[PDB]
Amino acid sequence: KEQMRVFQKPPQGSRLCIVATNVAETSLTIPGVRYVVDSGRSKERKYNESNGVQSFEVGWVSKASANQRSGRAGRTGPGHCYRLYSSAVFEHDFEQFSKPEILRMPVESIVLQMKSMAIHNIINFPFPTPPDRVALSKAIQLLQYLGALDNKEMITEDGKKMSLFPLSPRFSKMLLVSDEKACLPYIVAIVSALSVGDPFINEFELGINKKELRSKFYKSRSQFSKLDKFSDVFRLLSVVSAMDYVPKEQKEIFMKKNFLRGKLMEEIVKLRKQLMYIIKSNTSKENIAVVIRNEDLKSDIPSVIQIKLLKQMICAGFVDHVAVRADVLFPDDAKITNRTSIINIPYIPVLATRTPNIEDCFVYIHPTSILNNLGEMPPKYMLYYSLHLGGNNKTRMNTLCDIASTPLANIARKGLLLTYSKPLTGQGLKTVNLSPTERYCYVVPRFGSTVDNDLKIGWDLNPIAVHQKKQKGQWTVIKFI
Amino acid sequence: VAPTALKHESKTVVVDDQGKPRFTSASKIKFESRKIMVPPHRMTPLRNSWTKIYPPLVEHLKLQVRMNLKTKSVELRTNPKFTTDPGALQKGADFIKAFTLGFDLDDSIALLRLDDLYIETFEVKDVKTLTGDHLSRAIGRIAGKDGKTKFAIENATRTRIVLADSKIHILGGFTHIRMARESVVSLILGSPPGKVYGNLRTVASRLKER
Amino acid sequence: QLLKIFHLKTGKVVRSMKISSPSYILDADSTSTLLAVGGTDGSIIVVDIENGYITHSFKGHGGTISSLKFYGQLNSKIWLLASGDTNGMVKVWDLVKRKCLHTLQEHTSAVRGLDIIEVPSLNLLSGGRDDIINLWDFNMKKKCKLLKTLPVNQQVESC
Amino acid sequence: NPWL
Amino acid sequence: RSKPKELPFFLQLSGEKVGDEASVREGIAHRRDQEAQKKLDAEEQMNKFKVSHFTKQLREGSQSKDYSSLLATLINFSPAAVDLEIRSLNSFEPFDEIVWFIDALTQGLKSNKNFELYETFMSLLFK
Amino acid sequence: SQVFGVARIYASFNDTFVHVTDLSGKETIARVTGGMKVKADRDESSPYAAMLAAQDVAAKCKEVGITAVHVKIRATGGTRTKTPGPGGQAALRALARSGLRIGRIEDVTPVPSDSTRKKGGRRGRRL
Repeated sequence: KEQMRVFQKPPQGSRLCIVATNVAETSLTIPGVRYVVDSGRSKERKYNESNGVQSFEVGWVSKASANQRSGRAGRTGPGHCYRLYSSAVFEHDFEQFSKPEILRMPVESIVLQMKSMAIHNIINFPFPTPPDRVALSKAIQLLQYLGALDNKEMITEDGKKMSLFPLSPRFSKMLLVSDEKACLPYIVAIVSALSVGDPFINEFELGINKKELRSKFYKSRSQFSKLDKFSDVFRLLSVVSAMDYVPKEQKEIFMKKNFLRGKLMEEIVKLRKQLMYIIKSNTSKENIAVVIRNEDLKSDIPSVIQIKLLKQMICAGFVDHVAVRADVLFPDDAKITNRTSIINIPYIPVLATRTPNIEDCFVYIHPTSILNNLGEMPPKYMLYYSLHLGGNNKTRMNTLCDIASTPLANIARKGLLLTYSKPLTGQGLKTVNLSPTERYCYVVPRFGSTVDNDLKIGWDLNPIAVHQKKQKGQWTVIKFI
Repeated sequence: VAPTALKHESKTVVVDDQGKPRFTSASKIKFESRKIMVPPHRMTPLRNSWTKIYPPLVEHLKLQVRMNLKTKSVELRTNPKFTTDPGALQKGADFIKAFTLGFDLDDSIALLRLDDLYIETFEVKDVKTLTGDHLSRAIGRIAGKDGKTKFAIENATRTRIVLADSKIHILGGFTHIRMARESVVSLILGSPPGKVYGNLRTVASRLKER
Repeated sequence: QLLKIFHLKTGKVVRSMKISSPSYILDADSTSTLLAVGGTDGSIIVVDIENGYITHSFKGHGGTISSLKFYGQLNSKIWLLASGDTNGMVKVWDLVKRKCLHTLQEHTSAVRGLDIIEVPSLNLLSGGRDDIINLWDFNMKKKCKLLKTLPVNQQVESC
Repeated sequence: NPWL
Repeated sequence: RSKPKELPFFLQLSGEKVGDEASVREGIAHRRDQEAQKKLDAEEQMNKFKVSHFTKQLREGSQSKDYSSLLATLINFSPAAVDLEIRSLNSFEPFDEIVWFIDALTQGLKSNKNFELYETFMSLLFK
Repeated sequence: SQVFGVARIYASFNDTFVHVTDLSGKETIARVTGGMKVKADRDESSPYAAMLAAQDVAAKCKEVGITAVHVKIRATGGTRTKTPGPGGQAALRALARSGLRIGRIEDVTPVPSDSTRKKGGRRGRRL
C-alpha cells in the first residue's frame, strides 16, 4: 500500500520527494522526477574468497548503475543529478559494470539453491555465466560432506534447512546442529568472530618476537587460554564472551591491555545479534515474531561437557578440513622425537592426494596458535579452517580445536567421508542380530579415502559399538552404542 | 618385577505478509479431608494394629494420615503436592471404615488393593423379628459350633463376616456378598446349618467352574 | 478440555492442546489466525491457529467467561481483545502490550454480546442478559467513558 | 569475571 | 538346532471374578513390551563386552586374473569360516566381489580338483 | 469461586438413584438412576449401573457450573434396612473419581422411632 502512495500523485502546494534503493533506479519508473540525488552506495551480496564468508555490505555501485541513476531525472524533461561523490572516486573506485551475482557467491551455495529446486543436472546445466566444471564438482562434494546432499545427489533434510539459511553452507551447518544443551550462544560467537575476522594482534605484528611488554602480551594470551589447552577457536570465544561484560567506559582500557582491535570487536557484537535472529527465526516456531535481547547473548563459561560438544559442532562444519599427525599414519616417514618443536611436527589432510614423496603433503602448525606454547606432544587429529602457503619453509595451519576418535566418526556419520568395515568377529565380538535387516555389532570406521582408493589418503578410526539397519541391501548405521 | 617372571513474553507484535497477527508464545489434585470416628471397642485393635495401618496409606496411596485422640477419630487428608490418584482419599476412608466395623486389618487391606469391594450390612430384625432366646440362638446358628458355619460361608463365597451381636457386615464383590446374604438369611429363617452347608458346597462348585 | 484444530483442505487434525477448564466460548479474529478460549475458571487463552501455540494467557476474570470479541485490522498494531464474564465485568485486553487496558462493571448480569468499531478512538458495544446495551468510547490511553445505555427490552444473546 |  | 535351550499394591482386576457381572453382561471387557525388553537385553550385551585376508586375496585375484592363491584359502577355512565369508560378500553395484567370486570358482571347476567343495561353494553363494 | 451442590444418592435393593441439586434441594440439576445406564432389570441395582449414572450426572454437574457437592446418602429406611448398599458406595466412589470435590458425607436414611408392621409377617421374608 505504501508504494501505492508514492505512485499516487502529490498534493498541490507540495513537491514530491521519493527516497529508495536501487529498485527505484531500474525496477520501476517514477513519473515527474527532475532531480535525483545519488549516494552511489548500494547493499549487494558479497562473497569473500579468502575466508569464504558470504555477507551483504554497503559499497560503491558500478559506473553503469550510477548512469542509470542519472538518466532517471530526464524522463519527463531536462533534469539534474546530484552525486554525493566526486568524479575522481567515480573514475577510480566505481567499477565499470556490476559483477553477476553468480560470481559473488560460494559455489557450494549456488548448487544448494539449485538443488533446493530439485534440479538433477548441475554439471551440464546451461548457466548464463557457467562456473568452472571443476569448481562445481568440488562444491557438490563439499555439500555431501555437510550432509546437504545424499549419496544420490539429492537434497536431504539438512539440505532443505541448509538452503533456507542465507549464509554460506559451512557456517549454516553448525548453527543448525547447535540447538542442543544451550550451546547456541557460544557457537554463534565463534561464527561472529570467524566471519568478521581475527581480533588478536600477535607478537609479530607487535614486533616483540620491551621485555616487559612481551610478558604482558603473554599474560593476556594466557588469560584467554583457560578454556582449552589444545583449541584456538575457544580463545576467540573468550574475548567475545569477555567483551560483553566490559562496560562502555572500560572498552579502550580493556583493549589496550589485551592487544585487541576495537572496531573489530564492536562489529562482532553486532553480528552476534544479527546471527542469532537468523537462527532463531528458522529454528523456532514463531519464525518472524522472535526478537533478540542482549541477555540471551550473555552466558557463563561452558562446562567441560559443553566444551566437548562445542568441539563436535565446530567439526560438523569442517569435516573435510581435518588433519592428522603423520607418524600415526606413516611411522618413520618423517623423523620425530620429543626434541622436535611443535611447529615442526608434520600433519596430513584427509583428502590430500598421495604424492610419490609424502613430505609434500605435510602441513605444520602456525606459531601464533596456542599449540605452539604447549610443550608436550600435540594431539593426533586436528580441525582447521584452511591452509595457507604463507611461510616459505612450510605450509601453515589455521587450527580450530582438537577432535577425538569417536566424536569425529559420529560427525562424519552424516557425511559421506566416513566408511564402515564389515562386522568384527573375534574375542568378545559377537554380532547381535534382531531381524534379518537389523543387527548390533562392532565395526572399525574408516575416515577419508577408501582402502582401494590410493589416490586420496584415508585412515581408520578406533572400533566402536554401533547399531545398523539394512536398507537397499546396505547396512546403514543408525547410532553408536 | 616378580622373581618368577620370564627371563519473558515480548510486548510487541509482527505483521506477516498476509497481514495477520503473529505474537510471541505466552509464558508456560486439590486438598481434601475425610473424618471417620472409631467406637471405643475397636480402638484397642486400632492402637496395637496402627503400626500396619498408616504405611499402606501414606506410601502407596500418598495420603496424609492422622488420628485425633480428643475426638477419637481418624483423619485422612489429600496432599496436593504428593497425592496423585483422585480416588485415593475415599479409598483410604473406605478401608479404615472396614476395620472400624470389626474387620481384620489384612482383610481390610483388600479394599485398598482392589476397587470393586463393597460393604453390605443388615440386622437380624430386618429378616425376622426374633427376640429373647430366639434371637440369641439365631446368632449361634450363623456362627455355628466354634464359628465353623461362618467360616463355611466365607470360603465358599469369598467374603468375610463379622457377627457384631445382631449386626452383620459382609465384604466382597457384589456377586459374592449377595449370595452370602442369602445363606446367612436362610439360617435366620430357621434352616438348619447342615442343609445350608450342602447348598454352600453347591454354589462353591459353580464359582470354580466360572 | 482438549482444543483440536482441524484443517478443512488437508482434512486432518493439525493441532491438539489441553485447556485448564471447560470452555464454552470460542472466538476467531476476522483475519482468521487467532482463537480466543473462554473457560469457566475466568482464564483466557489465545492460540495461533496456523501455528498452534498459546500466544496470550490472560487470567483476570473471576466469573465464567460469557463473551469474547477480537478487534483488529490487517496491517495494524491496534489489535485488542474484549472479554466479558458472567459477573457483568468487561475487560479490554491489549495483545500488543499484553495487559488489561480497561475495566468496566456497569453490567450486572452476564455479558453475552461484545463488539468494537473504530471511530474515524474506539467504541465498544457491550450487551448482557440484563436487557441493557452500553456504548463505551476509549483509546490506547487511560480514557474509557460511557456514552449511552439503551434499554433494549430483550435479553441480549448477541449484539 | 570468570572470563577475565 | 545347536542354540541352547532357553505384586502391585494397586492390583488391577475387573469383571465377573470381582463380582461385577453387570460389566460382563453389558459387554465392556504386552508383546511390544517384550520386544522393548529384547532390545534392552541386546543393549546390555554390547556394554557387557567392551573390546580381512579373504577379501584381500579376492581383489588381488581379479587384478592378476589368478584366484589360485584365493582358492587355497577357501579349502583351508573351517565351515564356520566359510559361510561368514560367502555371506559377507558385498551386494551393491557394480557387484565386483560377486562377479569375482564366480570367476574364482569358475577357475576352480576347470582345475577338475576338489570338485565337491567348489560345487557347494556356489550353493551358499546362491543361498 | 467454588459453587456447592448437594448430591442426594438413594440406593435401593433394586435400583440406585443419583440426584444432584442446589443447596436448598428444591431445584433439580440432574437425576440419573440405575435403570438409565443398563439394559436388564436384574442389573439396575448393580454397582456398575451406579458408576455409569454417577459419571453421567458428574458430566452434567460440571456442564451447569457446579464444581463441589455435599453427599447425603440414604437407604430405603422406614420398616426396611437402614444401611446404604454397595451401589451407593460405588456411586460415591464414582463422584470422587469424577473429580468433583466432595464437601461432606452424611447418612440420612429414614429411621422410624416407631414403625408400622413389615411386609414379611410373622414367619419372615427374604427367603
